[PDB]
Amino acid sequence: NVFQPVDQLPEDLIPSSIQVLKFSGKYLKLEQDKAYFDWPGFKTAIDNYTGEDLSFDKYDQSTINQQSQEVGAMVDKIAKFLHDAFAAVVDLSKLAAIILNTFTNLEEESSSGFLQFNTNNVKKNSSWEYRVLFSVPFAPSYFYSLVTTILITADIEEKTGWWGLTSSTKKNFAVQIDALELVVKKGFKAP
Repeated sequence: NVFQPVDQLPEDLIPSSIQVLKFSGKYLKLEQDKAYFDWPGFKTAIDNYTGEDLSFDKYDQSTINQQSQEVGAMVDKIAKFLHDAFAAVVDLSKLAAIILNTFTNLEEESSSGFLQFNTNNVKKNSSWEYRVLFSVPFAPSYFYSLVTTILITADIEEKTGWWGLTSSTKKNFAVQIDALELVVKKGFKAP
């Protein structure tokens, strides 16, 4: 999948959540053998959505300049931003665990369709975009879907330099967080 699905939904809503994943996947842009989420395109599609089973709640973003810090500290900042803004959808502890485990297990998850690695030859650094979609219960025919992307950049030159990171590993890390909250109704189908 283009986004890693993370959800606590009853069976009757799973089909609709799958449609939300399908919907989001149409905005993945592949160029130069690299796949990145197309936020402008997706936001416009939501703005111009003439349906009746999908509603736009809010969209939050944060760009944090490079700071020398431990992986764990960085994950906590990401979790704080999302938890502060979407407390009804995310549990602080669990969210932090999910992000931390992803970035400390990149070697195994590298080939996943929801992660994209890249290097900047000039600056000699590198980055990973992590795409995750959280869905939780809102009638019980509604649920929240939080379309999320986390781009972490670090002063690591090669892809292999990301293997075996631990919560204590310190690097000059920068982060870009994007999260769009949707209210979806059972029966929703990707346009």
